[PDB]
Amino acid sequence: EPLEKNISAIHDRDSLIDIILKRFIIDSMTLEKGLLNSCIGLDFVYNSRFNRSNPASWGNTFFELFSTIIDLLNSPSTFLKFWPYAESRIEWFKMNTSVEPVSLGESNLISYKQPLYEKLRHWNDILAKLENNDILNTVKHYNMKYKLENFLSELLPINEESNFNRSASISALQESDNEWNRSSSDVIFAADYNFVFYHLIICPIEFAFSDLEYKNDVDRSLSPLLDAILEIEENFYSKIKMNNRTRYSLEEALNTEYYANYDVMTPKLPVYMKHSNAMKMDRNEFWANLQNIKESDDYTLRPTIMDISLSNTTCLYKQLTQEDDDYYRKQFILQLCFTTNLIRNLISSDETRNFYKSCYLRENPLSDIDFENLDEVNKKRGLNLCSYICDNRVLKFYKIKDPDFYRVIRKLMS
Amino acid sequence: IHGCVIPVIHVLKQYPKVLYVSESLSRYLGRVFEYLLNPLYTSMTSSGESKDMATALMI
Amino acid sequence: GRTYFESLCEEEQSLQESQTHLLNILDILSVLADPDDLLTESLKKLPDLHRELINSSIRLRYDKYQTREAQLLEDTKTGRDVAAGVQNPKSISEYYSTFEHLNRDTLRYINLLKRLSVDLAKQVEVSDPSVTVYEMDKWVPSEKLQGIL
Amino acid sequence: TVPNINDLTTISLCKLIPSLHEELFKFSWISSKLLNKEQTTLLRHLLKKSKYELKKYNLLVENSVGYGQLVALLILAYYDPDNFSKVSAYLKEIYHIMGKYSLDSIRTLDVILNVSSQFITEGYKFFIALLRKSDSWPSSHVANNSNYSSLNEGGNMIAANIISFNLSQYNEEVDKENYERYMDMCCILLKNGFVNFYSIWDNVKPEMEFLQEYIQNLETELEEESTKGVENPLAMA
Amino acid sequence: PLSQKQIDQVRTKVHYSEVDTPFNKYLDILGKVTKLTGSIINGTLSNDDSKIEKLTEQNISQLKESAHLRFLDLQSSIDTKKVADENWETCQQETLAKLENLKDKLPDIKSIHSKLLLRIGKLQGLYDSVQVINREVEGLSEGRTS
Repeated sequence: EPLEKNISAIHDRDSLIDIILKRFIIDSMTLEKGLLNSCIGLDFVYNSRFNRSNPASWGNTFFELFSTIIDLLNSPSTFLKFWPYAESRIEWFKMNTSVEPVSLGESNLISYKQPLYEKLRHWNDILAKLENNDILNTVKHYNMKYKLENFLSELLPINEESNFNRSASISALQESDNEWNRSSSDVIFAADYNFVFYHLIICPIEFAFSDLEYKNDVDRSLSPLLDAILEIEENFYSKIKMNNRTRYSLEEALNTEYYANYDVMTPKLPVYMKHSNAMKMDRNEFWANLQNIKESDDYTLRPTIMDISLSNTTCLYKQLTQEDDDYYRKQFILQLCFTTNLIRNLISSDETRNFYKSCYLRENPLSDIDFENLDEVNKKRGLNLCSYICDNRVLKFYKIKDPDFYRVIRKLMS
Repeated sequence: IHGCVIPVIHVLKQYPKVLYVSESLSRYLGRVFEYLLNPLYTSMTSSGESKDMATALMI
Repeated sequence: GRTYFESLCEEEQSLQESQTHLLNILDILSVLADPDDLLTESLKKLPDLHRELINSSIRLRYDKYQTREAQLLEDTKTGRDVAAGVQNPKSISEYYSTFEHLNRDTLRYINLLKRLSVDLAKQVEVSDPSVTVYEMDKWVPSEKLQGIL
Repeated sequence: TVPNINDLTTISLCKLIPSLHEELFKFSWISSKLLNKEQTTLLRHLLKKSKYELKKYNLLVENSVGYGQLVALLILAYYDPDNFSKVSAYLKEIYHIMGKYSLDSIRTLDVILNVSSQFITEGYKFFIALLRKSDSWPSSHVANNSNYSSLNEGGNMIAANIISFNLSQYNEEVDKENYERYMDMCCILLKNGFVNFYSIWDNVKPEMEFLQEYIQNLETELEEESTKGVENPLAMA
Repeated sequence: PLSQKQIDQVRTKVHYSEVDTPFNKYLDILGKVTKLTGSIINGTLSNDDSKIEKLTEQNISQLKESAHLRFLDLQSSIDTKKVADENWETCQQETLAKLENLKDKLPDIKSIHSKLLLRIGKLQGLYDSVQVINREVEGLSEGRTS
């Protein structure tokens, strides 16, 4: 429209469009209408690339606008309402400066290049701030952080220097009920589980380089725990096998030449349910009711479906020793197996030890862990406790009963 | 085996010698071809009228 | 400069004074470099304006550091600290515990369907003489018994 | 820094005063004072780690609790009689979890693939429905795999990377017994358009050159043993 | 070997690296004029032999355009970030309010919890019945005894 200050506005052309578009986005954003205008402008700046004086300069422009609008969104509700756009036009982000599309699967963005030099820093700021809440986090917040981490991880290639962490063992893994509802056999069980969890699974490195008092301490704490848990799992599979064996013996003695196959034991839905229709409709009505309870804006402050809540002792006891809900024990066994795998490789390989020593040193040249002092009295106790829990008991147990969890843990460890 | 014939056709169109590596490729290709041809084969040389004799002895 | 928002407002006010001074300096510069007397008065007005621009700028950088410090001080406050004053913990604990019971009961119910289910004997008798081989999985219970179940 | 006139005299004067020495590190140009080569190396590393790293945990032992939950949940999905009508609830659960403890996308796709291939026989229906509704499914460039002109266009190249990787590990003893199920899961995925074929073919272990060499060896050995022939020893020696 | 003091000194510089491009640009515009105007008061002048900008009034207009642009960009940059601070604060207060009043939501959760227990009750019951019918069929099969 203006086209009147042709000589005057000749000085800086591209910058003028940039600033006026920025002001447009800002004044419209401050909805279902502002989002529409913003998206249309954000597409316009892509489509008007060829006409620009410096065609490459569109990159640092486009991203720029994007950041601004990411800032102006009111609440994570609006952010989740807006994200499907940015997930639609990813392939436009991947070309930093080239005006021709890239082959699907190749990205030309780098952590320290002109486009991302500030944007990655800023989005990491936002991710850190969202992580820092940790108490007042609605499920909307976790969904938003996930969308963001997945977007950024898909932008940069797998190989870039900032797309795989360099050996940072995550602290803050607690599953407690966020300092809410936080408080015989129950109390000692809770104390023992807390102690072993903290000292062994929170930091496998420390519990790998100890003074031979620490190792024996966690061992004398751990042993009875595993004893009780495995006794319970034995009761569980005993109930299953008793049911199946009685049914098979009856169905065999009730027919002419059946001769049932005692080997297979995979679960199957009972006959009087696999062919009914009233019961299926009722169960579907109930699942729909519960699901509608869950995904409602009134109840967005719940815990995940598998948290263990080390804090409330009695709830922990009710969770682990039940004989009908065995998933919690599977989580515990999986945790032990992972950590023991790492400790064994650390102790025995004497090659990853160098890498972890280097990583610990570079971030902090002052440390206290030996990293060299493995005389043999220690090494022995550690590599013995590992091969004891990880192999002598767990695999030997789930090699006869449930030969599918077996393959699962073996595949995951390898 | 899983009934996706076009990738392997396009590969063996280029490197036929691959068939020397193992025998099982020929057997599996024959399996898919035989399933392809069976219903045409039954329509002629009529064995459908004679299909009603594959039953087991009662105990 | 107590809050991140208030410090940003002070910075904006410091930006405006610098802008007016800069624009006036530029116009005097144009008059001086324009293709005497008017040029002589301008050549003095320019030092008069100089005793102003540096002082105003000074302030802008000072406030930039001020704002950076406040932002970092605010970002140190974690979520736990803010929720120290919630008036009623009780209801919060009751509500959270309830969710834990509901999760554990759901796993038992789902486990207790296909995985721990117990079923019928499967005695088999077939009326049609044609059936010479029986699948043994298509066996179902009689319609009268099915209604009761 | 603000005044018009300056020189290295400011550098020296700042080097002299030790009281505000840390304030200078905070805000001004203090690349000079922190001159110990060890210090500047530590600085480069700490910056590149604390500012531009993604802060996510992509090895199983790094965020144990996290992966624990996920994989346990996955087992649940295959032991659920009504699992087929609750796909969306499972996807929302997995996103909630991956959000809470900052799991990676690559490693979590791998964890899904492994414990899925463990049940693939009689789970494939629910498995494919699950992947079909998750956002790790290439929706605007879906591969075809049934048209000669498109055997190499489209797909989800990250899944292609992870799969072409896991298909080349047959050295340990534990994977030699699961290679079958894993190959079957990939063969299922490789016809519903999840990944294009050539993106898998070009990247599995035996390179085309070593294959051609083995082929020439087999050809020569076969032709010789055919034309010349070999005497089968009955009572020889 | 680096002492505890030196390590803390590098850590503080890392904890503060800021890269605000809008800002650095406006300060650079202020400088490109302060060095020229300050030079003219000195009377050094000269035709841009040094990097002090050029007196030729043909790029004075180019400076005028840049002054209007960089300033306007910085003004928008800060206006945006303060809006973000106002929004995130409001959202955090909102979640705290939902935390204060949750007693209105205990009843529906209690209801689903109880409803699910009744469903488990009936399924456990039906399983007892299948065990009773199987036992009676067993008795019947093994010989005659009624």
